[PDB]
Amino acid sequence: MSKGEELFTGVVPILVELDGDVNGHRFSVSGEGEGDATYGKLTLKFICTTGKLPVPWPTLVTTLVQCFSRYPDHMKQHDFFKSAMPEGYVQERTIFFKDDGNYKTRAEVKFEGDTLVNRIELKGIDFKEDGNILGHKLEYNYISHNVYITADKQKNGIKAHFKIRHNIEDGSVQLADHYQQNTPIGDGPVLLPDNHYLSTQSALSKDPNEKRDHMVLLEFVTAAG
Repeated sequence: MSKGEELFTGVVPILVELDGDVNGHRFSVSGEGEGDATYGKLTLKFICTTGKLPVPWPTLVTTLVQCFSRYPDHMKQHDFFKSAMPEGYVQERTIFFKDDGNYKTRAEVKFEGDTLVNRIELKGIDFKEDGNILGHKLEYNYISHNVYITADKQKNGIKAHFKIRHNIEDGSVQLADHYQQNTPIGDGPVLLPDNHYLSTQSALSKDPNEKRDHMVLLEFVTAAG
């Protein structure tokens, strides 16, 4: 039966590495944590190793491992993410921040031995020097959002579309429109997602005992519709 279903049987260790440049501002993120696909649970802590992070943490959330998503039995046949393992998959995205700049990301997610690794490249351009993102106007929070997993037969993978609302201090809201492509790293078999989706629920926090610019992240993700 199933592809790499057995790999996410228990608690998996996660390693995250991001290298990005936004409007010329270089920076690097490293994160360690663990995931429990059984419960769609993820616990991570990210550290900005290049000093102080230039953008807002919240804006990195989506970029910073859907294979940890909990799939209810009746819909396991659409688990594209777990089926690409251990080989992995490449996840690409364009994230447009309404009336602002956008992010371009390239990532590869795969197992390095028993560690699930997310290696990522990020590039930010057209950011208004005095807007929400660059002029840190975003609140340190997150909205339980949904992701519209839509197959893309041709790329042998999938395509996804969704948007994210970021709460602006003023009580308003900054929009982030995601466009994501996903192609399998191996040449192997993968499951093709019927038009489904993911109910997600994040929770960012701080570690008082942490002197470095960082973000604590707790999150549950489940597949529905």
